[PDB]
Amino acid sequence: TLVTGSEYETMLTEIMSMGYERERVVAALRASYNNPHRAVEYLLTGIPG
Repeated sequence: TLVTGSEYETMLTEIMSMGYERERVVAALRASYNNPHRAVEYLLTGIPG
């Protein structure tokens, strides 16, 4: 499964609604390979390492 670009954008804006700035959410989605659960985990408690 490959999300579409519009699905990516709604995933990004949805996580941004928590209060996170756009660029940080973009980086977290890259770190998590577009898994929103890992991305939010990274935004809450840090990226791996």
